[PDB]
Amino acid sequence: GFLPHFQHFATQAIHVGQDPEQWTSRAVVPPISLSTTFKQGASGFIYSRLGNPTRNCLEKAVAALDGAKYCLAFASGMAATVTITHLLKAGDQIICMDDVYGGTNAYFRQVASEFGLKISFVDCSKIKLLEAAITPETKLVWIETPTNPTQKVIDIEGCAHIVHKHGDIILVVDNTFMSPYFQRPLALGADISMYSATKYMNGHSDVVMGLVSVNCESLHNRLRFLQNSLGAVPSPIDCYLCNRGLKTLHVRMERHFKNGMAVAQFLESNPWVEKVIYPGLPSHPQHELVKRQCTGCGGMVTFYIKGTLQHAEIFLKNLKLFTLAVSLGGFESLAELPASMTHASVLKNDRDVLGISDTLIRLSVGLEDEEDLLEDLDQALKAAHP
Amino acid sequence: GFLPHFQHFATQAIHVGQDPEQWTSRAVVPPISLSTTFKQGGFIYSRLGNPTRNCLEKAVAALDGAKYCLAFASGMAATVTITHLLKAGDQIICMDDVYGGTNAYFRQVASEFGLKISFVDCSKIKLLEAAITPETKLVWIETPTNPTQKVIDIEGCAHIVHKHGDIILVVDNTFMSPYFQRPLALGADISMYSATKYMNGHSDVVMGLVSVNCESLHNRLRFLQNSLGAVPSPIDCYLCNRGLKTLHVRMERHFKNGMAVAQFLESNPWVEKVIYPGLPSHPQHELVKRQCTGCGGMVTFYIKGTLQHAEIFLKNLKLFTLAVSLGGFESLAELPASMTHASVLKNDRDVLGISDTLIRLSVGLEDEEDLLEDLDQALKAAHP
Amino acid sequence: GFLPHFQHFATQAIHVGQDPEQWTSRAVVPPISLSTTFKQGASGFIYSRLGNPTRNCLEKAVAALDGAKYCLAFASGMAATVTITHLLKAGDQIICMDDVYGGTNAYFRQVASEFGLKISFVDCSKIKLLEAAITPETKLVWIETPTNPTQKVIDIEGCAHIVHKHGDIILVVDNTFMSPYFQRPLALGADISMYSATKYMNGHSDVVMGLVSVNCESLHNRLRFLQNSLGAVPSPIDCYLCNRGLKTLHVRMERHFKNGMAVAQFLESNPWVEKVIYPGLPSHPQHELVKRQCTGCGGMVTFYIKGTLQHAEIFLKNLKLFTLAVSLGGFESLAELPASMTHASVLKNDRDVLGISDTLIRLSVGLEDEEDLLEDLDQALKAAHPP
Amino acid sequence: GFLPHFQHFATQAIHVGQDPEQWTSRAVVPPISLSTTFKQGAPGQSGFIYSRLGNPTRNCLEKAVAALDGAKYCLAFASGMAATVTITHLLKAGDQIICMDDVYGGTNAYFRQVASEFGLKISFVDCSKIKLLEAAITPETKLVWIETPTNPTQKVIDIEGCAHIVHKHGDIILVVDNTFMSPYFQRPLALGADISMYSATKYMNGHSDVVMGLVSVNCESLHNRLRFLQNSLGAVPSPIDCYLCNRGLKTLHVRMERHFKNGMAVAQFLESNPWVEKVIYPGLPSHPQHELVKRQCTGCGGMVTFYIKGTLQHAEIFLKNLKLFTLAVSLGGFESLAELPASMTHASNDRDVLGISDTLIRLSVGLEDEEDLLEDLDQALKAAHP
Repeated sequence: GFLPHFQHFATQAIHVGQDPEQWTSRAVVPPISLSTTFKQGASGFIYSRLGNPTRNCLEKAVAALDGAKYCLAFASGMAATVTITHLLKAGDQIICMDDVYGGTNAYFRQVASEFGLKISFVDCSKIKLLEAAITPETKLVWIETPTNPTQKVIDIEGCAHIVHKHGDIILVVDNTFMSPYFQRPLALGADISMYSATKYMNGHSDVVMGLVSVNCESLHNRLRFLQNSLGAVPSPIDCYLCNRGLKTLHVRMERHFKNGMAVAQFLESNPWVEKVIYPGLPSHPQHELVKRQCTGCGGMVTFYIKGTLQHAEIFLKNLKLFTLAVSLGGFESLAELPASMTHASVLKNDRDVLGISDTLIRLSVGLEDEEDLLEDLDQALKAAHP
Repeated sequence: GFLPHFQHFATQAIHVGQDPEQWTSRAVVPPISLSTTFKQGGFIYSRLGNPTRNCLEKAVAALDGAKYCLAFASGMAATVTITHLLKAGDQIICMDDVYGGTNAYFRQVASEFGLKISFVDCSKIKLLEAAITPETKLVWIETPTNPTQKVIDIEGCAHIVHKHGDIILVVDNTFMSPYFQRPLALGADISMYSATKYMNGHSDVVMGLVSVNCESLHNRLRFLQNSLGAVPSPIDCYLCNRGLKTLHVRMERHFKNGMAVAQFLESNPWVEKVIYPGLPSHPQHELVKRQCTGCGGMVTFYIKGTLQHAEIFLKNLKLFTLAVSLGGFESLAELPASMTHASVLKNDRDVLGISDTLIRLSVGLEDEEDLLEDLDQALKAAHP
Repeated sequence: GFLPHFQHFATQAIHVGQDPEQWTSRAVVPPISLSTTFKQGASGFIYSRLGNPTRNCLEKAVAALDGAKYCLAFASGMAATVTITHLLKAGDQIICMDDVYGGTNAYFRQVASEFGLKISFVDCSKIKLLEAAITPETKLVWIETPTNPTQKVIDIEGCAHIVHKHGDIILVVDNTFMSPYFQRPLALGADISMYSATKYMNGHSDVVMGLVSVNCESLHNRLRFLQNSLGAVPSPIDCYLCNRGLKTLHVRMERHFKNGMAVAQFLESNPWVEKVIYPGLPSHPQHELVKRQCTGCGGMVTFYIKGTLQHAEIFLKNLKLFTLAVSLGGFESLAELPASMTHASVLKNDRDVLGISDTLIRLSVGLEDEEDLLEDLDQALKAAHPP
Repeated sequence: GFLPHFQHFATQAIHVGQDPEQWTSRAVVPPISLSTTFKQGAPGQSGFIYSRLGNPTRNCLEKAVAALDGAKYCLAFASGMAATVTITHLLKAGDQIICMDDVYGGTNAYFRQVASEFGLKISFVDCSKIKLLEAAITPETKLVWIETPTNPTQKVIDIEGCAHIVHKHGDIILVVDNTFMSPYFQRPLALGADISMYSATKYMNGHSDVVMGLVSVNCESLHNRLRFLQNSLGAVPSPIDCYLCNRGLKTLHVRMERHFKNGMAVAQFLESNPWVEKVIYPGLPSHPQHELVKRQCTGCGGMVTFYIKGTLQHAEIFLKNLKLFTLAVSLGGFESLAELPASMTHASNDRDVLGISDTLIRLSVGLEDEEDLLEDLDQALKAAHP
């Protein structure tokens, strides 16, 4: 019994921001407005970076999908993370989940720390290791559930409760892995629902984009100021392409759910898999939390292969359908070894504590036929452990 | 007697980065690679690097006489990335007349993170030496400035800044384009552009560009490009690279039309003053000819009268469009005190000269005849 | 109990033509090659119109989806039709299904007939009104099942059986309403599987394109010659966008089927609806033939409203989710009155024979929430027929 | 003394069809409208029906091109070829077509191998020599197709003279393929032609990234028929291509002026080169119709044709030593292209009834530096006869 699916999601995803009354042509699809400037002083558009129709339409839609009042689009998820951090000042403290996306973790420790920001990496899954790390100078808590790539799950409503009792602290949930179709962090008390739209949101492996949804007025005004002032904004063509991808987010995420579950169950009953981590599986440590907190699950399946890296690498090389590549969340199935690839930027003593061993494989389960996905995992595991 | 034109500019703009042998199809125009990811067994992730963006960066670097070039989601984004080169405790010296957003970012955002910001008239070369501090690591100048178009001796300024310590000198070369000015050849460390303006030139791309020669400076900037992620879309990269192929022939037409407009306006009885680098009446005109191969289409002038006459003039224009931004093929007109520089403080505006009658024009590529008559009829309307 | 779903459809739609090894970057998604020309004499590309990477990738993938060896992309579904007709010559005869897309009807009747082509409109569901409409001059049989908009269904294998006994005649099936996820005319004996990719194929209401899939080697060579010779070619960017929509065709069509079924069922038990025409409903005259010929059904639901033209307009003007507009097959629900809009080009006495009356309404059911779609239809019918 | 330049070309190329009042946003650049269909029957609604029938971005482009041709109407097409095919759909079974002896290979092939199979009689006539034409004109002639200058021997046809002759025989259409000159240098309609047709793929777009055709017209009935055939045959261009092509028009005037400047220098350098037998270029006085060119044109494009001395093996080793000129098909871009038509454009024994010998080389002179282009030609000819 997961959370019941969010009402009107498919309808809002297809229609919010797409009202044909906005355009003199009454086009059913909003036009791509490339114009950098607009004629004045003879609607309310001045300069593309400060706001432009195609981006605004996508922002109105993504907000609705999050159940938020406002949304801001960015040139990437990374740029969305950097813009949020600019909400602070020198002397403030940032608490970050210990297992996050490599670049998020790389940004905080190598860049944000150089500008008077203190950053502490804390296992926020564990209840009051978090409150032990909170001080009166904490201003931002950055959690990511499920985590990348070990997919630890955080009680958002509980973690929000811990966070909001210490004055003004912004809780951010990086919702990249689940999409708002499966999880609505703002409904669970978080202050900011943030996405790398590069993944599931656009869903078509052809747009680098970030998204930031928010309810609080002042938080929005400050974020909105920073969107114009820092200029890390997306192309209107990319905004159009992402809005296009959104129109199928509901049917894609449900197919990701069905294929991901099938893959996860196959891996768990397989004689050559040590362990499977999938929030939809009962064997997941927080599976009951997931069902209370989500309406389903994406196609991110993480597992440990038996043996050493020699077997992990023969497995990847023998895949004929999964593509050995970085990134996730598209229609095509991707496989990757985080020790060498996506989390190679995190140093190894932090790899051993989070669990990113050399046998940890991350799968992005795509929209191909479940038959073909299992058979290629079958054949490729038999070649690795023959 | 301007500087001689940069050799091979047209040939490099059209061919650098555009080699057909990069692609299996041997296409003469580089394809637009939208793919975010790449199959592994030298591209990893689109934000990290992708063909279409790399071809544009290679081509821009050639136009700047640079070894390296980085592309960004906007001019503003490029500035933010450049400022991320520093650390808490550093000091920044900025031109007192700078693009409003540059002004706003330094004064309202960067100062929040342990960076000291000082606004200094770098046109006067001795106020810069007084401002330079052992904690100064970045000097951000714009020449010509926006919108009063003060001109700075780039080479002389570079001598001052580089004589002691590790200090980066950045020249925002938006108003000129690398076809008319090469800050790196004059001693700047970074040649930066809002490509949204002249570089792309077609009023349909938001983009920034950063060109550099120092290899250690490039390694830090490249790290920040990937780490901060203010990256441009590959399709925008394509369109900008498409715009570049006509930069030489547009900038030449921008020069001819801008000089025509500037000369007309100065002999017009309803105009109190004209500021155009190509005019001998410009305070630094001889410096410009020593520093530049020509001039762009940016003409600013003061209309006679009050804010009322400035408005009547702007509302009677029929070819110039009342709009923000600059550097397109379309002629644009704007009142900076109400529009692009309302973010700048009022008593900073009246010391800068940005009064109620200061008008900035972005002369486009329309027929010179039509542009001159549009200005004539509109000035007559403002002063019946 | 429909035909079992075609095997490997999703896998082929996502991967065929999309092999990273084609590109020096090994990009997972093929780049968009705009270049009109290519460097020679240092690649089998000369000039964009004869062929180009982005278009070729799309043609290879569509062919896989059609179970075909070849495919040809065109600037529009209309342009595909025009190109196919150029296969003929002066003196030949064309047999066209009597209920077709308005533009197909008008091109044969107003344009092709002026160039030595004879056009006969025939009910090919009646398997001879077809047989001696065939003459020794018959070179092309053009059918479209289900028809637009009365959605009559033709036995393709049976029709193909008749057509290929009389020598060298080409049977074309406009498979727009079904897409290759639900129906494979080539597997059923047609010579050509033709599409208005503008509809379900692309599915995102932002691309005008036609597709032509074929097996016969000589037939392909003549079509490939004409694609280059007539130049009705699609833009590489449109080729890219259509290939992008193809990646979700299977999940899209499945939701179209479930929503379209629900809309059709709601309408049939509704007291203000005279008659529903939906191939998935047991009430359709060829419902059983459909389940033997197809793996499912699209979102096109046609019905008759009780009353007169006034009620049809009141209903249409009161829809708040369905958009009163032309075309079909996208993610958004559409509604339209063929007599006044899409089939106003076919003559008025030919619409009363086909049943295209002033009360006939055609729905293109999209991918919104079923609940919201049924309540829009409910509310809009009550407005036309209040208590 | 060329024709004086057309009077508002640059202004109209930039503003005609670009009016920001068309859009709710007052964007100064027209949005790209992809939408295939448009909402109908709203309160107070008369607009757009279906993208193929017409759409904003295409309409803005057609308005702009028409202004550049001095025409009342323009129609855009998927390709120059599609424009040709659409134009001949104006006829019927039994009509006759007169076509220039030397035309583009595709135009030539379409009439012989396709249009003739549908009750259309095709006669190829040297229309430069005044009176093989009315010797060819019958009461069944309905369309005369000329192309001046020709591809690639660049014969020049008196358009006004040829139009005067043709219009003496009642109902008969004169069509001029204005690809090589562009409306910047030659206006067929002001010279008496009925249709001005382009392969916009070439100079119009001028960026080698768009395949497109254009036909501009003044006569009401000719336009109405042509407009019907546009929607009926559906050989329409993408709105994105329509956008890109209109974007390209904005620099057409400064591009063609640099093409003229570089083409002239290239033609003059080649003619006084010891390894060049003959140069054909309408700008040079040595051209047979140079005086006619100045009477009907405002200048000249960058197409330079010449014969190299020796024959084949020496003709192509010149092409292999070009390192700025690219060996490739097509023309009219910012790029410099070189090509041998006997093997490439007209490899499809009319080789020397046309004069298209084995030693004929066609150059498309780009917008690179004149210095580099001549040095590339000099070096490649020094390598030609070392």
